[PDB]
Amino acid sequence: LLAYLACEKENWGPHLIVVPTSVLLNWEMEFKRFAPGFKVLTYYGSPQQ
DNA sequence: GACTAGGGAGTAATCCCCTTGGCGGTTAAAACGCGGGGGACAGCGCGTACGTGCGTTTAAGCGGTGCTAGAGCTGTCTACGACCAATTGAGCGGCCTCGGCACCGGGATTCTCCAGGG
Repeated sequence: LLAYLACEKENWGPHLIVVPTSVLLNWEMEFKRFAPGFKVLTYYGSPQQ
């Protein structure tokens, strides 16, 4: 769905994926193996980083 | 005068929202440990600034005096302050905003360390 929105429409602005903690890595890998044309951010890991 | 009709209280069933405990998940603050280095402190030397003895004087205590202007108490009155309430407005009790505060980001600016040569 997001890939279709990014291809058919010129809008691929910052979207949010709210997920449980356990799948936090899996999602960023889910379209790493799959469509990699997006820039993914992972938010976790102490205040510093 | 005998019995009739209707509605809010008495009795009761419904709802249902409100919390008592325990337990798991997850982030943040607290807890612990090492390399190394800068702060604490000894050993010491000294000089010069006081610690101390003695001469030679001004000065507080001494001893007394003659009063002098400010301080305590005696009437005495009278201007004023603590005694009811009508008031009626100065101001507080409860609610509704939008704005300054909360707080984080991009950047310019600034504060600090080093391994070398200069």
